[PDB]
Amino acid sequence: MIQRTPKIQVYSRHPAENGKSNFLNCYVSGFHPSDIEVDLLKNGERIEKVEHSDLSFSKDWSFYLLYYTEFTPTDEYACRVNHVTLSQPKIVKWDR
Amino acid sequence: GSHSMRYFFTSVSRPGRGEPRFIAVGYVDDTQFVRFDSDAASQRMEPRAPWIEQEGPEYWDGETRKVKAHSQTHRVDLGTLRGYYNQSEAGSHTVQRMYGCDVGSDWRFLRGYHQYAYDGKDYIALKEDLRSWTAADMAAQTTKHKWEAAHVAEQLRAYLEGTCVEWLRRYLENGKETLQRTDAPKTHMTHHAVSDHLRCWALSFYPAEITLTWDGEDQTQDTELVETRPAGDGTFQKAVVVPSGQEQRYTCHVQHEGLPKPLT
Amino acid sequence: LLFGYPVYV
Amino acid sequence: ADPCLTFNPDKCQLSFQPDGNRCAVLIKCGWECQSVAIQYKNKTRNNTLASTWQPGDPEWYTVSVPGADGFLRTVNNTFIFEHMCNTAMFMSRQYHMWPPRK
Repeated sequence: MIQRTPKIQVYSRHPAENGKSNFLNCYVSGFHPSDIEVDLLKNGERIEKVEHSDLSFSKDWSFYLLYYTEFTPTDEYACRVNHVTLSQPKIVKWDR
Repeated sequence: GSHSMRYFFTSVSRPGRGEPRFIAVGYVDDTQFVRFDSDAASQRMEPRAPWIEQEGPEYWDGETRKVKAHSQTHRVDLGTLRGYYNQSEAGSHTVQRMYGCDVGSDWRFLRGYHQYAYDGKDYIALKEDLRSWTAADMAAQTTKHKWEAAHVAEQLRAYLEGTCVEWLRRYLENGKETLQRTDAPKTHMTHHAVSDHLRCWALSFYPAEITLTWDGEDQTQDTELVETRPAGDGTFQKAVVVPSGQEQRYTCHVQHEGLPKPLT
Repeated sequence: LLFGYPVYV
Repeated sequence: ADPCLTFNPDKCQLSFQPDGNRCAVLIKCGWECQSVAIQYKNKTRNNTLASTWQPGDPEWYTVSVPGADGFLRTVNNTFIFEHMCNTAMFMSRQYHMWPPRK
């Protein structure tokens, strides 16, 4: 019955190097409830072949999830994430 | 060795979508152990860590019955809790759980824990003692009375000590090779200015627990507290701006378990 | 490893 | 049928996996047999063993198995971890976190 604002985050498992393989990681945390729909984007729309982590809820019952995929850093990379705190989207980008 | 952790349970009442879904997850330190999901293709619990796969079907078949049991007690408990507050069955509510132990450097029993959660935050938690509970609602009292009658606290205390702990050490010795590592975080030092008139971070560490102190001054406004983050492999990762000629007296102090010395 | 008695609220 | 008099666990399957920038080794033999002891380095672990491989670490492992005479015989098997820890730990090479030093 209570809503808490989710903190969303696109970043890299390893420091990005031009042409070197890596993982895209969208880490979302602090939210409640756990109904969260996130999609990793690139330039337009492509990667619905997203892999996710399993649901957990930290220390103060605030959930945290990590959605990941494999890529090579170069092209834009962001995360569109919908939560129930508000019904207006959020697109957090991977800004080095 | 300042290393021990917990088990997590999540049950979500679906918007009239039949039966709740249930997530059983486990952990030793920041290293996760077991994976159960009720809408998973496997009605068994899966090992995602390799060093729990040294356990036989005696441990798997005997732990897949128990998690189903947890899913059932959850799926009934939510029916109760929503049944006795003020809800509609078209509604969707959430119940999250906790029980477990920690251990010190002598690997001996550090105090254990056990807490529950309704939609909100804290519902019922085992207090930092043995027989007791901490409740702050009204239904909380009736159910904690229900646990005062069943003599739950001590029968759970006999698990917090002697069952969670020896299994914890058993895990620490069967995965000794993967928990020898106090991965020290590697630092750089960068700058960026936008107006004519920085960054404190850690990159590769095994326990997530790190303090990153940012001269004799205290703060309240300038730093943005950020959460510690998974680097997706078992490692974790973790800013302040000042006038362009005066970012040159401060340093960032770091204390980590794998850091014998705090870094200037 | 898991807690073995069915706890109910 | 019979599980444990068979002289067949020579091929005890093994898998490699990246866990915290080290090559995690998992030697899985049969769980249909007790006393089939698996040994890798200086660690002995029943039917299934889990350790790590780094340059210098062993590339053989011992399997202790009782025979039809009731007597146990230990058999040395050579499987190269240098050929599966270099492949599993590939992204850790580009970023200089493996070998375990630095």
